[PDB]
Amino acid sequence: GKVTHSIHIEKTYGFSLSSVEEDGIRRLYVNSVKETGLASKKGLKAGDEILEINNRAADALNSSMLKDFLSQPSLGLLVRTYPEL
Repeated sequence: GKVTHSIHIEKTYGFSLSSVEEDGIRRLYVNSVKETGLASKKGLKAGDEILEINNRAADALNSSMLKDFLSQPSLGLLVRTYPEL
C-alpha cells in the first residue's frame, strides 16, 4: 500500500496542488512538480497526497492559508505516496 513521509523544504517550491472533497474530508494532491524545483529535490512526486502542511491537516486549511504557506521561506509537508517500484 501507501507510505507516509515527512518533507521539509527551505528557500517558489516548484509544485502545484489540486483539491477534492468527495468522501467527507477535503484532500490535497500534488498536481505537478518541477523537476529542478525544491519540492521535487526533497522527493515530492506528482500524485502524492498532501496530508498536512506545516503540521495542519489538509481538511483544516483554507485557500488563503495554502497560498500563504507556499509563499513562506520554509515549508513542511506530510505526504502519502506509493513506494517506488
